[PDB]
Amino acid sequence: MARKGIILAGGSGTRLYPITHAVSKQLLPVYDKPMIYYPLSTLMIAGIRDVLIISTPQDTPRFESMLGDGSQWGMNIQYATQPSPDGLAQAFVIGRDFVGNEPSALILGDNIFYGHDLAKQLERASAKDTGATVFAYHVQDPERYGVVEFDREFRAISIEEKPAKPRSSYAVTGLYFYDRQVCDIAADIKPSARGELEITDVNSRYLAAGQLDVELMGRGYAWLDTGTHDSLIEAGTFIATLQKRQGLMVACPEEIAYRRNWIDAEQVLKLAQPLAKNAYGQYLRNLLTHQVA
Amino acid sequence: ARKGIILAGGSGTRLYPITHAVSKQLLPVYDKPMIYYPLSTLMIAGIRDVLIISTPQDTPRFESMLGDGSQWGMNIQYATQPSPDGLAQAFVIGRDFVGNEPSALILGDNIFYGHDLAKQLERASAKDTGATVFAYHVQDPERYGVVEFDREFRAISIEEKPAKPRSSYAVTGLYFYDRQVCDIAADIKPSARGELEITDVNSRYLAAGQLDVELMGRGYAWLDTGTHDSLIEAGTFIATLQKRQGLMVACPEEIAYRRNWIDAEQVLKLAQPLAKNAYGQYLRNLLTHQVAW
Amino acid sequence: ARKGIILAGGSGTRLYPITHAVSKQLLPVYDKPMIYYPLSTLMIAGIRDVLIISTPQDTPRFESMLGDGSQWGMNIQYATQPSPDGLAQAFVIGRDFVGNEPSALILGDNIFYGHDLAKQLERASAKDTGATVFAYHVQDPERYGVVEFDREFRAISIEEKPAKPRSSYAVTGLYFYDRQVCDIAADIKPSARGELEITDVNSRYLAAGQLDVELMGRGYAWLDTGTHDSLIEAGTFIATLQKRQGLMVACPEEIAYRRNWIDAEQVLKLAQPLAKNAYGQYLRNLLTH
Amino acid sequence: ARKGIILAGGSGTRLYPITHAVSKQLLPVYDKPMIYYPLSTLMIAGIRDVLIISTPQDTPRFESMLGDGSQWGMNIQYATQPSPDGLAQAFVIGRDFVGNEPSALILGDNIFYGHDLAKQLERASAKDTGATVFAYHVQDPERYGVVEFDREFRAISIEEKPAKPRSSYAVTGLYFYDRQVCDIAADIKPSARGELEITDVNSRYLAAGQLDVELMGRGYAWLDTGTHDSLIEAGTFIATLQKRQGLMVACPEEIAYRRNWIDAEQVLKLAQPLAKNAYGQYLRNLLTHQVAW
Ligand SMILES: Cc1cn([C@H]2C[C@H](O)[C@@H](COP(=O)(O)OP(=O)(O)O[C@H]3O[C@@H](C)[C@H](O)[C@@H](O)[C@H]3O)O2)c(=O)[nH]c1=O
Ligand SMILES: Cc1cn([C@H]2C[C@H](O)[C@@H](COP(=O)(O)OP(=O)(O)O[C@H]3O[C@@H](C)[C@H](O)[C@@H](O)[C@H]3O)O2)c(=O)[nH]c1=O
Ligand SMILES: Cc1cn([C@H]2C[C@H](O)[C@@H](COP(=O)(O)OP(=O)(O)O[C@H]3O[C@@H](C)[C@H](O)[C@@H](O)[C@H]3O)O2)c(=O)[nH]c1=O
Ligand SMILES: Cc1cn([C@H]2C[C@H](O)[C@@H](COP(=O)(O)OP(=O)(O)O[C@H]3O[C@@H](C)[C@H](O)[C@@H](O)[C@H]3O)O2)c(=O)[nH]c1=O
Ligand SMILES: O=c1ccn([C@H]2C[C@H](O)[C@@H](COP(=O)(O)O)O2)c(=O)[nH]1
Ligand SMILES: O=c1ccn([C@H]2C[C@H](O)[C@@H](COP(=O)(O)O)O2)c(=O)[nH]1
Ligand SMILES: O=c1ccn([C@H]2C[C@H](O)[C@@H](COP(=O)(O)O)O2)c(=O)[nH]1
Ligand SMILES: O=c1ccn([C@H]2C[C@H](O)[C@@H](COP(=O)(O)O)O2)c(=O)[nH]1
Repeated sequence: MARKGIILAGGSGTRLYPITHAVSKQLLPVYDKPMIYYPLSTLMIAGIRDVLIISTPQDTPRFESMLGDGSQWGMNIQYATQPSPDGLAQAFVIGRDFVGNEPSALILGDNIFYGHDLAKQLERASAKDTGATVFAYHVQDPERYGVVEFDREFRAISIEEKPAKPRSSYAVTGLYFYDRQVCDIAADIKPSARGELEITDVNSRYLAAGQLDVELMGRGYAWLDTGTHDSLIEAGTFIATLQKRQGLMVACPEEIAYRRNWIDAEQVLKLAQPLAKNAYGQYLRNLLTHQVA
Repeated sequence: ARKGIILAGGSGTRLYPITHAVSKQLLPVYDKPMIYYPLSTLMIAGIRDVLIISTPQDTPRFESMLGDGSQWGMNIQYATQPSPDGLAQAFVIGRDFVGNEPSALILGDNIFYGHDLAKQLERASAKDTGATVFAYHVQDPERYGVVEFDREFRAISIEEKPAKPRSSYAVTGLYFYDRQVCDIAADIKPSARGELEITDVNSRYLAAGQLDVELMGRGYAWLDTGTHDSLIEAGTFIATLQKRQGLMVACPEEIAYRRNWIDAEQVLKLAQPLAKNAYGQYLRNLLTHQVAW
Repeated sequence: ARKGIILAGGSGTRLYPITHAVSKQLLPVYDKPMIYYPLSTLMIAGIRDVLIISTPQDTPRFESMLGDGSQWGMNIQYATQPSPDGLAQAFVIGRDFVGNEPSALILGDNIFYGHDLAKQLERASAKDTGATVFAYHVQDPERYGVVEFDREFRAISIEEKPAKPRSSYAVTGLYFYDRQVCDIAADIKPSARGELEITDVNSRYLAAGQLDVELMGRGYAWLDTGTHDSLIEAGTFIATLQKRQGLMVACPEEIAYRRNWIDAEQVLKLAQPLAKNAYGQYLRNLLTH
Repeated sequence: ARKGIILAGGSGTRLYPITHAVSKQLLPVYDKPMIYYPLSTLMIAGIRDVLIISTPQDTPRFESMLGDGSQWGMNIQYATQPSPDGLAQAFVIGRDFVGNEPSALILGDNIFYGHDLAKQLERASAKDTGATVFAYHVQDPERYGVVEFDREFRAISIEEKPAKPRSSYAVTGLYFYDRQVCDIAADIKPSARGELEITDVNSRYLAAGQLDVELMGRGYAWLDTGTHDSLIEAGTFIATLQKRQGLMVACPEEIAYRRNWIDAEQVLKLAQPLAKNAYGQYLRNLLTHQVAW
């Protein structure tokens, strides 16, 4: 099974003006790499090799100049455009031909996922052939998101988009795994009062059918988005603290692709050669000697 | 029941002058004293009997902060180390406290954080013979006890601050031992740097084929606080998670409550003197807010 | 011969539990205890006689940290405040220490930093009569004494914690007084919030036409540490400056040395027990840099 | 009528990959693009005519970010530098722009902050003959032009990146020049490193007795952003001030408004499309604010 991945990295509004005035939010740094490296690496760790990047028409060339066609990482990366940010579920209209008759995953281009055993959880979700998987995460401001209502046993009862009175602090994260039904469901839902095709309508539909796994993503994980200037810089210092302590890089696509044998040592060296003087290139070269289990 | 020791003794003048009057483990890591973090790690391991070892002058300062632990359904006792003459002294000083039980040692300035930590601590705690240490990939392994690995799994050596570290895996400040450790610690002699070495304890188990090295993956944060910079970074790391989640790292009242070591009545009694501040409100919210555990 | 007071007493439980065992003003701001900063501010103002007021339980810890100040060519004395009953109580407790000299009060948790701070402190210390306070634009002025200005920006009134602040300018925690202040502090009565208010002291000088309210511009950092967030933010702020410059903010040995209160031999005696750490190396570099 | 040049050209690949995507000087420093900071420094010195020099690839990106400056009552023009062949090249590329007027050069990645900065820039800006540079005590002076001082602490020479620095005082990335500078730059010859050195430009003024070297005290922040660490630290530095004060560092609308380059009506036209975000709110409060003398 070849699950097809979608990174939605389109228009993010003007909350961060003026740092997003010229530059797309998802090309801005989180410490030492562009933001979009993080959700890209999350898909790679889930085993996904076919990725569609959806951005605004104005910014697609900027993303393409950054990531290419993915062949440098043994991946296939393609591009499509979203003229206005008219809903997350619109990804499954724009990306319908890319998805084909395959399972898929959607991730937001500004969402950072980090924590121990993340790969096992993403691999279990990626491997299921029917139904859907989303993740629930305790946050300070749940009213910003789709919010999960849980019974005493943490069985999911409902999902509401931006409720006035959140039923819990558990938000639906910006990562979704779907079987082959999702594109047709996306054709059946209707734009909401805020004028958007709602991923929450997709998700509540799977929940009503008894086909939604709502997985708790515990407090040991970091699920960060970067909605304010404070939380953007906080995500950067968070990554820096881990990397400097460990001598390991978070979300290095060459590392992940090499460890999964999507690229070999020769290809790692070819990527490192123009970067030999800087820290990223030296990190790539050090992959060929290093031992990590 | 496994008995825990927090070694919170003298740290020298490395951090002068912030440690001139006050012990390091009473200093803040963001919003709570440092020692709350290793204490909470022992509690997460299921350990309820804890010995605090500090300098004689600082014992009252720690006792005023933690008491006898009965407020958290624990038993906390105190012993002294006049001079920081080696980690293995925890099992000489703590010999009567350990008695004939299994034990664990944790450093008072070590912060462990990450998803599923409890499962790993419980697995180590469940061993009935041998010892368990945790290996963590760091930038500068020569600062620590270093694990050497063969091509496969096994750890084949541990070396204290080697000139040529045989790997990047540092032995963390958390150790689990069977009933042999107190006699082993009485049998070894101080090293060339004049200290009773936990590495020499661990090498005794290794030579007997009784040392398990549990890998602590890059998804975990293992932070210590050896410099002014790393001390303040540990604070900003905690702050990023807590501001994101609305959850507290290392709240002993929370952990004891969720484990049913204390009930809702006791939580309320602890919240009563703090009613106005954020910590008291956090304690109150434990009884009303739904949090998965 | 102005005499200084550092008010480093009970700060309540807002920062609980980091202040449960240890007093706020002994906690680190990056690489040194908080109280080093306001102490160094007094030193930069030229003040060599300092009274530290803390709770009864914490004076030994402050005394262990600073001693009698003779190591820096200063005189540091200690007094206690049983309950935190108002900033103006500093001049009741410290009345005998002040004597009939001019004085200055600074809060033990206030950090002042910026270019030409010394010149501004020297002008205030040089006033013969009256008082000087500093006004600083802040995000949350309602937490403080707030300055009301007339149309031409003269200070005309001050109110403690106003419901609707009349400006964004707070009175900082640094105050200069002539010989009137101790008798003024004995005359005021506790306010509705039950405290002897420094705003009442300052209002009396202002009502008499004897208060200079000096604007402290946005180029200065005036930091207190009222939240866990602002405590750590002050630390990263100091760290960025020090790591960039290779210079230390608020090193008392440095300040006493550059002011010739101690000589090169005294610096070396202070550095010798600190030889292994970075602070001792900084002291040694004072003689070479 | 002094004319300003912001040198914001090729920065190399030390910051790869965050500069693969975006030009360095468009990267965020907390809540605004890096280039806002040096732009505002020129504005505080009273300079209204600014030349931005960048790479050919990056000039369009700066243009979309800043326009022609008429929105701030300024005149902003653009020129290109195909190769980063030396700071002194700004006065070759920008020779026509300067004409026969005095000028100033600032680095596009340099942040200046501190009390009375305006008074010092105004003094430098008014000097009819000669040039003015700034000396600043730094940890690592060998990275820069280093000032040599005599016993009387008067400047004797400037060495570019000496192996053995004669002081800790570096020349900051801000320079004021008379009408000699454009001819002097065409006169100089490339150094052992194929670059036209501003240090050589400055030496000519010094040898002629026409260089003022002003000490910039430890109360000022002079920051550059040469590493991932120093880039993010510059952001946290700004954030601490702004959150404490409720004032923004380097808001060009604010500086231009207070200098009467634009009027209240113009500020409102700028705020209107930004009404929902924090920056627009800040512009609106300028018309109601009490912040003056
Ligand atoms: C709506 C939308 C957003 N985006 C981008 C902008 C942001 O970087 C990112 C999210 O934008 P928002 O306005 O916050 O989307 P949003 O308001 O729909 O937030 C979503 O957040 C998820 C985490 C929850 O699971 C959802 O239930 C929902 O709450 O996606 C697009 O590119 N296209 C779009 O159509
Ligand atoms: C030596 C010692 C330290 N300490 C405190 C001081 C610090 O807070 C903390 C660590 O002190 P150090 O000098 O760094 O110890 P250390 O130099 O012995 O380091 C140890 O570090 C562990 C992480 C490794 O697993 C060990 O193998 C070893 O490297 O423990 C005591 O309380 N008592 C002592 O006897
Ligand atoms: C009241 C009081 C405080 N303190 C300490 C506690 C804090 O560290 C510090 C300030 O305490 P607070 O309760 O915040 O004080 P406060 O509530 O009086 O705040 C003061 O702040 C100044 C900056 C203003 O200029 C004053 O006008 C006033 O607003 O002083 C004492 O040591 N003793 C006391 O009696
Ligand atoms: C050389 C050069 C740099 N730049 C950019 C790249 C950086 O963002 C910035 C500085 O470039 P560097 O390689 O560091 O140049 P540099 O090595 O000349 O550093 C300079 O630093 C100044 C602060 C000192 O006053 C000078 O004396 C000098 O030391 O300017 C250009 O745009 N064009 C150029 O030709
Ligand atoms: O009340 C609690 C529960 C957990 N943890 C810490 C222990 C581990 O570091 C991590 C557990 O994360 P999960 O296993 O819930 O994802 O959080 C706390 O500090 N307090
Ligand atoms: O090359 C890699 C491997 C893992 N991770 C991330 C994915 C998860 O967030 C975490 C995995 O940690 P462990 O499960 O190995 O502890 O690190 C990377 O960024 N790059
Ligand atoms: O030894 C010293 C000298 C100065 N400063 C502080 C006081 C002011 O905040 C600032 C003075 O800056 P300048 O006036 O020297 O630029 O530095 C110190 O902390 N220690
Ligand atoms: O609108 C303004 C005014 C000043 N400053 C900066 C320039 C100096 O770095 C400092 C001036 O502080 P004072 O000179 O007002 O103290 O603030 C700005 O960024 N924007």
